Formats: sequence, structure tokens, C-alpha cells
Amino acid sequence: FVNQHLCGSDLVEALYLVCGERGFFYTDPTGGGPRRGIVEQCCHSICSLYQLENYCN
Repeated sequence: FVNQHLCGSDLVEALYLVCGERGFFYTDPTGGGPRRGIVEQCCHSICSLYQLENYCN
């Protein structure tokens, strides 16, 4: 993994990676791109596990 573009799809994967068993979740689960911090970042820009490492439990 490296600086790549991750969207909700690859987001849950990367998150599914960084979390594995820590139990991850999706923040602001309501409107579209509600947790855009991730959904708008990794998807539009890029981030590292360290980022998704915070989006975990």
C-alpha cells in the first residue's frame, strides 16, 4: 500500500486492512460523502494506513 486514491470501496479494504480485527466503522453514516474526510480524501486525493488507522474503531 502507498499514497493511492482510495474510495469507500478500497476505503473499507484499506480500513479492512488497518483494522483487520480492531473493528472499523464508517463515520457520519447518513448523507453522501458524509465522512468525506476519508471518502473525499482517499477517493479524490490520497492517504496512508496512518489515515485509515484513525478511521478505525
